[PDB]
Amino acid sequence: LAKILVIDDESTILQNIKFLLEIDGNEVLTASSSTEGLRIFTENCNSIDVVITDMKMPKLSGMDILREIKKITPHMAVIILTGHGDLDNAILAMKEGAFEYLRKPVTAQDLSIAINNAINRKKLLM
Repeated sequence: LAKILVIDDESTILQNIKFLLEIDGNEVLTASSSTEGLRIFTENCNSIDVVITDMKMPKLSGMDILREIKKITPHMAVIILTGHGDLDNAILAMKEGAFEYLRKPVTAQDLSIAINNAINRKKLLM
């Protein structure tokens, strides 16, 4: 099954998203901090298929997280969940190599579609 890494500093949100993604048929790894996220990613950069992160995180933002992932795995699909005031950065992220950004509130359908498209892209690159 696809393996997804989800990064959010809000435990309950992280839990809700994990639940939804498991129901959607994904294996899910979670990180409650940007450093933990990049750590887990580095240790599994060859088995992770998609990374989902909130645009805003303490210390390192989704932008910083995105940039670091791209340096390690240039073709890794990174999806950013965006809220108020993140629009400008979201657009920049797309120019920075992000796969897609989803404006909150994000629906289960939005996420499942984006993940499916990310997996298809990975397969095209094999």
